[PDB]
Amino acid sequence: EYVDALLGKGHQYFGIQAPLSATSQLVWFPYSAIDHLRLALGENENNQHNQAILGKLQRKMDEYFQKLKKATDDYKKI
Amino acid sequence: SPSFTEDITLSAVMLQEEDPGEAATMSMYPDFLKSFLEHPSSAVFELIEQYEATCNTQITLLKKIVKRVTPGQQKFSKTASILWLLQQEMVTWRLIAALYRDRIQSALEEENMFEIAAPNASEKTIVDKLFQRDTLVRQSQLVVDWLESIAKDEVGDFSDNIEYYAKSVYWENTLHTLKQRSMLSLGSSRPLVSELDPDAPIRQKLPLDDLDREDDIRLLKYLFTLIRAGMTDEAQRLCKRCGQAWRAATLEGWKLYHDANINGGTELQAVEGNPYRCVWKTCCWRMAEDEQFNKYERAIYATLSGNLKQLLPVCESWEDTVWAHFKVMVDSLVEQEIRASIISFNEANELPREYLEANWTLDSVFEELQATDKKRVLEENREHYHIIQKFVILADVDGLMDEFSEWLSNGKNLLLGHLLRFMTHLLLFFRTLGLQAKEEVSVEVLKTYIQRLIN
Amino acid sequence: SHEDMIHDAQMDYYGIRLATCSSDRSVKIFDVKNGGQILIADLRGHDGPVWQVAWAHPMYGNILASCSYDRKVIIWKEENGTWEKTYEYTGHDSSVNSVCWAPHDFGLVLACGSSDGAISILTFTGDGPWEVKKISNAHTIGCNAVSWAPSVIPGSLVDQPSSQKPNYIKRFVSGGCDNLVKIWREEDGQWKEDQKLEAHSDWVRDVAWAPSIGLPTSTIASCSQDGRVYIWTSDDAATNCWTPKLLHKFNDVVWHVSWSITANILAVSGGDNKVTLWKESVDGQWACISDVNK
Amino acid sequence: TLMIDMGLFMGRSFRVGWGPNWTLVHNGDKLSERLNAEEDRDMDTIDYGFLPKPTSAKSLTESPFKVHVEKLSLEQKTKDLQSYLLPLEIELKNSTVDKSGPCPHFRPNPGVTAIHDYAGWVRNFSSEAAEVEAVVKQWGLTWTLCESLWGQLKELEASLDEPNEYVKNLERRKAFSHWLAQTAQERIEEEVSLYGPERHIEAVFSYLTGGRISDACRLAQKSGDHRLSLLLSQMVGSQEVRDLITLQLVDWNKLQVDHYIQEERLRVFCLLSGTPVWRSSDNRSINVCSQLDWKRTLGIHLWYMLPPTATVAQALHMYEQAFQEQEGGEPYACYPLPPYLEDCGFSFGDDPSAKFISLQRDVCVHLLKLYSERQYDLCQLLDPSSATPDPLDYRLSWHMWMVLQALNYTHLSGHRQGMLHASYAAQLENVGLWEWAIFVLLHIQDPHVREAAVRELLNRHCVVHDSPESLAKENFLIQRLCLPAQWIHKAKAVRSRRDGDKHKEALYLLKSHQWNQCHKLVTRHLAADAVINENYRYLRGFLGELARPEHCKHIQDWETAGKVYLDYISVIEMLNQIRQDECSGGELEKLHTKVMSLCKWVELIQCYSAKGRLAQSEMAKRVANILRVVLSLQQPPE
Amino acid sequence: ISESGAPGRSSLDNVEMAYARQMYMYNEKVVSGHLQPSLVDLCTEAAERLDDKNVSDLWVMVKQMTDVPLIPASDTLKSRCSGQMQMAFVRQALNYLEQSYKNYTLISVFANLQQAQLGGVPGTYNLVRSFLNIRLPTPIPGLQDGEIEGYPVWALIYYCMRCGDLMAAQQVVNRAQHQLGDFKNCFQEYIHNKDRRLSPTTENKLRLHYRRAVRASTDPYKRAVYCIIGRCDVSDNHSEVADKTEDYLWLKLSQVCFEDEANSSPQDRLTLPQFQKQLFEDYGESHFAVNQQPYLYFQVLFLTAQFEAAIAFLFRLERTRCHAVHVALALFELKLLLKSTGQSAQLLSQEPGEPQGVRRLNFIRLLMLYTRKFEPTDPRE
Repeated sequence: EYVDALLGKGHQYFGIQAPLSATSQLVWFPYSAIDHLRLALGENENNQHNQAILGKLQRKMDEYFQKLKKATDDYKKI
Repeated sequence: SPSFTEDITLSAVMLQEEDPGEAATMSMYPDFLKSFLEHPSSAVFELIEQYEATCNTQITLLKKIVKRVTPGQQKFSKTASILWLLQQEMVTWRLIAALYRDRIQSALEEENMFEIAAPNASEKTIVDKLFQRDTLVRQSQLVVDWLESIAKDEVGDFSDNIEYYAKSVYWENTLHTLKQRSMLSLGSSRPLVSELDPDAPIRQKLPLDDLDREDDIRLLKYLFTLIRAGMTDEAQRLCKRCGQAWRAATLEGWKLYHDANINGGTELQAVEGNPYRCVWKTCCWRMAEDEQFNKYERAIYATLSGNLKQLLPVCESWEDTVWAHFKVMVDSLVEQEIRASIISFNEANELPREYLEANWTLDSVFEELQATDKKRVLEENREHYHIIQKFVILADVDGLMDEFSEWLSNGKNLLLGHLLRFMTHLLLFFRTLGLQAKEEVSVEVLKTYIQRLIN
Repeated sequence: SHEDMIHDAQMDYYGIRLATCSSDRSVKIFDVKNGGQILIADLRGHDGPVWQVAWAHPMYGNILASCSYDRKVIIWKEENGTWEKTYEYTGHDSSVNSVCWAPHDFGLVLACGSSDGAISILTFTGDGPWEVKKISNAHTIGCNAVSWAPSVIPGSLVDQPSSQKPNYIKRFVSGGCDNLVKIWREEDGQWKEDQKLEAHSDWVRDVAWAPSIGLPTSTIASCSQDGRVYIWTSDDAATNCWTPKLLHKFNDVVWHVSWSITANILAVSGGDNKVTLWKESVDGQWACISDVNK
Repeated sequence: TLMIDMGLFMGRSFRVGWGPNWTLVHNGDKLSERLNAEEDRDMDTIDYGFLPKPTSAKSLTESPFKVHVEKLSLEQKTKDLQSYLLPLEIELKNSTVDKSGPCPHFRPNPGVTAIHDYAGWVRNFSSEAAEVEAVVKQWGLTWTLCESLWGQLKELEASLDEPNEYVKNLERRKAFSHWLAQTAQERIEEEVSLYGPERHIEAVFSYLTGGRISDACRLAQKSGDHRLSLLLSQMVGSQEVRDLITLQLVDWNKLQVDHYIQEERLRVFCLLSGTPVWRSSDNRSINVCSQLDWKRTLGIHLWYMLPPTATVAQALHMYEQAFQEQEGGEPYACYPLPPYLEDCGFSFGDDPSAKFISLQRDVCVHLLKLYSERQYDLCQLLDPSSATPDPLDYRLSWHMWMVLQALNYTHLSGHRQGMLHASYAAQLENVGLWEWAIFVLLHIQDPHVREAAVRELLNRHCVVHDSPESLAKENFLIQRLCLPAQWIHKAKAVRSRRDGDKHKEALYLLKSHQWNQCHKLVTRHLAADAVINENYRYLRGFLGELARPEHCKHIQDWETAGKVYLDYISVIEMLNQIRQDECSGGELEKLHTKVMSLCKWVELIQCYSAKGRLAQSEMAKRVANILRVVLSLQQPPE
Repeated sequence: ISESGAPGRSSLDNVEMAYARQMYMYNEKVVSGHLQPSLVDLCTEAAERLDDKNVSDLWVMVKQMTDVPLIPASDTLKSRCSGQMQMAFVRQALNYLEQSYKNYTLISVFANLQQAQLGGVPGTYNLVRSFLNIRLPTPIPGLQDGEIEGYPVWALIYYCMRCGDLMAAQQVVNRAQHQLGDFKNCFQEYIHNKDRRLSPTTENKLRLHYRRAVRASTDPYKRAVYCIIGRCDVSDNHSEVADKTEDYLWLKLSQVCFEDEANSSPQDRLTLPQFQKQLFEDYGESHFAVNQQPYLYFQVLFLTAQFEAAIAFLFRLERTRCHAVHVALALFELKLLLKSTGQSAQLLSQEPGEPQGVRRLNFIRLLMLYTRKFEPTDPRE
């Protein structure tokens, strides 16, 4: 839900205000939380729902990386 | 002479280290002696005029020689030090001439007579009447005007330097942001302002634009540098050129009417001022009490009020410090002698009993100056020129001769040829005027002078 | 405790208090006695991960400053062993990064370095209010780090070892992500253009000035994002000549470069899990003596 | 533990840095320095730290984090304390320990008469100590070489009779020969203990390089008689079989002869004469020793190579042309390596062009060159190792450098002296010394910078919890050395203010005697504390100490703050004196005068807090009581 | 000030000590009789061995500039009277300025490393492209025709011209087949002709086209390239006045020639005294903020044939009079510096008819002050 809201705009309902208005749009949040989440998901891999969640998270991360690259290009075009 | 001009023009670009300071010091003595033998002690005014002319000439020469190259070497450093010492010697000579003129003017009216004491309208008449009752406030305001003239002369060609960058339009960014907000509902996502007046943000307690604040700070710096010199014409000129005449319109409330009109044919001169100077200085005292703005407005409010507690860190230089002290003490004395003798029901300046039952004199100034706990003032009160100025102002003899004896015991590690010449000329002028010193110090001065001459 | 990652961990000038600023939403300061540790202070008032920290001298006032990922500058003062509120600022273009006070030779002027496009310098005068100096149009992308520079270094002015007191004015350097390095000097009563240089086209991490206590040579070791390092040396009078020379380059992500308290050992930390501790030898060159694991 | 590959991520995960008292705060463990399993984890200082880090057991889905604070302190010093103190304690008395202007500047004194004393001390220590390491022997031989170079060469001996120039040169040559023999006798003894009566020519190959007295006994036992060995042991003129073999080796090098098999059974001539080395591209191996020990190599070179008419400079030039590659082919000799323990250099027979890359140069050659002329390059020379395998401990090196600077032979390069003084101060503060670091730092010229440095050093060392040893050290610093006491007083005042001892901090501040700080401190705390705790004696003492006219004329607000307390104390004292002496109108008049003069500044003296209000109420009631008393006393009872 | 002679044995500078030792070795070789190599190489190797780097690189540059195949003159008067050696030295100074710009580009590449916005790639053309991508990778407004791999062709050509890589310029021209107009042959001819021979009619047509159209575009690099090609005016400034006078001096030297070549006409050439006055007044000390970097001022003074001015500037600095005397004695060994009498006048003297920069050095006064500022020094020096 957090990734979906960040990709859309629904951050006010969660508490995050305006994003970091920087020149180069890149990843600024600590990746330690995402790494710990991935480790906790990979700890128990006995069912198919964990693999499905991992695949959905990978697809969402790829889409977010593409959108971030597009935003960085649009910002550098200025 | 075009030789000096071409020499300095070549030296400003050449890559050599030539110090004509020795030649200037060797050539200034015959010209000084010629001026002395041409103008004796009788025509003291013309003598000091020619002296100031020649001194400004050699000061310009030395300052051009100094500025013709970067003063990094020891030779040019000592040349700049000699130039500063020459400026100080000339300002001390100006102070000595002013004090001599004041003493000559007071010698013809040392004795006075009192018979009229009934007050009238307009406190300017009472001030003019009390001016002849005591010479302390007289020399106080004389030193004040002398410091104002010093600041005016030190400002220089700033009025012409301003024209190289004087603006004309203001509040451009604020007007653009307001237009954007009014035409597109965006462009003001911040504590915006309501009106385009200089008092609107300071009244709403919400500022805007740091660049506008910096420009206003620079304009206030310019206004302070123009007012400190004792100028108003150039101040209102810059105000009309830029657009910030509110400061000049506000700095016109502590005046007083000039009640002298007796008919209709006489011009109307009793239109400047207001009788509410009491409440004006009371509001200024409250402002100095709750001061939380910039240093320049804090200092101007301190000078307009007279709170020593906040004036102690406000005083930037020794001249400003002594000016503020003199103004505070003369204002306290005048207001006390006016109120306690007529009416005292509303204290215009919040002065407690410890300040109301205390007659300030002249030695207290030097007392607090020596008691200054600041390290800068403590070091400045122990050099040479500062103590010379203090002794010249105080007209002492015991401490002066004691310090001269200590200087002679130390040796020639502070005085120079020009210093000894100036001291000999000052001693000769004092002996021609009145009183004298001691035979021992006199013959010591003479032998040191002739030794420097033969050297 | 500190279960999460730990950023910076500084110690008091005497060796009693230990201020460790981490992202665990807790700043714990213990004690140093008999080789043990006892919790004595628990401060917490930030909104994000706390980053850098800087101490001060007790002769000028026990004041601490902490920066976090929230565009907020937090300042505490020590009284009777308890730290309370002092100055709390909030609101910037980006989060604050670097924070440090000027050396004891100048005063207690704090420097705020962040990728905001401008420079906001805080000056502590008197015993109450402070002053703010704003410098705009100085960084296209923004600042990164600010390293102070004392005036007691004989390498900058050749007049110190001659019974002459040098000037005590503010001087430092800056190397933001605007592909330009710059020097700042408090001249003409404010701040303006002093000396700029172009030696990169990306990001620059941090810098380190040499606080030499007896070495008449002023050096600055930089560190960028792509393992780039520049050693600017100076040993002239009045005006210095910064030489953009190179030493031991890298290809990873070099982060911090820190000089010793007396300009003796350089510590470089990046992505190699090795902190090369360099040192000036007696032959006027560099030599590494000890290492450590990360 | 995180170890997967990443793409792009800003921020950071672990930060290291430095800290005061010369400390390092770093992430991770210390595997690059320590290897044993006995390693202190989560340490905040050296020797036992233990920081609470419960995240060690919580892993798998979490990465551990640990930070260690340490201080650089390598090796271990146990009995080396006296061995490092004796030369330092001798140099402290040898050099000047007086002030020079405002900042204490120490001047170096030329002391060439201490080299022989240091050598004798090293010899005595090695005699009465069986645990002598190789570093002590290296220091002893270097001191002996320095004494033979610049030290006393036994001049002006036997009444007023001095040798000539040639006699002095011969004495220097024989002293260098004795030094080489003393340095090579260890290796000769080891070789003798290894082998003796066994091989023939294979042993003579090294016996010729040896040949002394203890080895000459075995030489005679292996040959036949001892009369020939006793004559061959002596040098300078005495040459029989030595000269006979030299006559053959002279022609051997002149001819074009090479080697066959076993280069230690038929090449017996290769040891003595040795013409200038000249090689083409074949297999040549002659000159001295032929790949042995450089000490005995140079010994034989000085003994039986060049004639005694040659000088040390000529011998050095010949050895350079020997082991240099500029001879015309490929060298095959050995280079004198700097001896830190037992030949601790880099390779043998290398020209300076191939040595300047990283190979350390000799120390004896550098000393001889410095004795010759100081016009040679010294910026890249002078190895930092002080005859030790570790670069630490700059004792004899600093001694020699100070001696050279006092004798005026170095060059204008203050950076080297600065870094050496900094390293020495670091080592001394690590081992636990203060005055020694102080007096080795006071040598350089530095006003305010070094003043603040020594101020910080005194504040960090001397505190309020000092021991009798620290008190004796401070007394010695004040007496036998030159050091202002105001800096120590200010440091003690700062330490007391950082603690809380009110009386101690007040005494230290009053001893330092400042202006604004002292005035505000006294007027804010001292009068109130004295009134509360009845500290009348301390109050009167402080008032008498501060009632000087200079302080009152320099500081402000004093005549309005402390003058009230001064007048009150004087009034109380005079009232007590009057009550003790019954009637005293002459004192009662001044009492009433001062009382009615003080009865006016009640408007100036105000409050500030609850303690201020209490003090004001006390002062008001006391003033009222004294006013009633003087009003009752003013009326005549007649 | 300088390294004066200390009374007896004391402490001197390592640079002066090494120089005195090398002079002693030179005198020993002279007494021996064998032909000596050159003291310049010995001084260069001594500066490289010493820890000093700035003065070492300065002396390396001086040696590489003096190692040009020029005839050794006798005095400064003869050097300034001869005309062929003057233009030869000017051409050599232009070539060395191009080489110095190439070395600065190489240093910038080494500082930028490889993995930093397309780092430096081996090869001259690749290095120029990497420098262009580091400086300005974005397309500059004012583009004509196409581009080479999305890079500004005009900026690439300007960088190649400033670096002096004629082979890289030829490679760029060969790569820009359809990405440019019909001036590829003119570019190739201008690169292949050292004397700049690309038809006078074509040169006049290009000059007319530049004066007509190319006079207000938003591409400063393209404007400067077209101006250099068409040979118009004497100085064309766009955006180089920003503490980087090297490009401006290079453009001025490329647009101004003493001898009349192809497309040579009035209002297209200047004189050496003009540049001397421009560098002495407008670009002098305490004028263009050049006192913080005296090395660049000394370099441009030595390049613009102002030996006396460079010597005076090096003497005016602190702790540099020793190096000034050293380069003076080096020039004396190389047979330069015109002798002049006088013991009380200044060091920089001139006669009516002499331009600024090239003055008559008072060797007598120099020796007098050198002997007066000395004490009973060591016998070696």
